[PDB]
Amino acid sequence: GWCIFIYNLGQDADEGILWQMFGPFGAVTNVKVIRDKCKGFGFVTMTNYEEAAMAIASLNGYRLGDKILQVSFKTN
Amino acid sequence: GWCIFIYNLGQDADEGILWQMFGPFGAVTNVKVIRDFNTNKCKGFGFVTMTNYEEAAMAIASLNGYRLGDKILQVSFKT
RNA sequence: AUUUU
Repeated sequence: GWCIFIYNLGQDADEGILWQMFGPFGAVTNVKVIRDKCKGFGFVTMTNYEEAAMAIASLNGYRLGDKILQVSFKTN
Repeated sequence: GWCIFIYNLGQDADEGILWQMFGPFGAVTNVKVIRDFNTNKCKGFGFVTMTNYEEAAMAIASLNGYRLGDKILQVSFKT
């Protein structure tokens, strides 16, 4: 699948929130919030390149709570 | 969208399992595990909502009769 | 535990 990196999750962020945000865009096979409390970021894996691109183009810049998310294809 | 009923979840099932099971089939907008309010245990069933009829049907056909833990899932469109 | 907690 295609790995998506999401920055600016809040300290209380949970996997639930990622599923709820990305699920509506296409097939999602995995989500993970990175923790030490959340470290501020997490990942989602989507099967279909086009749907991943949609989720990314749609959710980058989204205000979650009162923080501005950064969403993009994961880099190495 | 299209509401899917799932029976034979375990007592400690949580939303996470419904996402993992139905997520790979297409757009899922919502999941819900039904619990007994007074024990907080799962009553054995849950609901998932999928946007696209064909993808919901594919999820239903692939998961119905499939094993989760020691149990056989029953998956169908909600009545 | 069979169709909303």
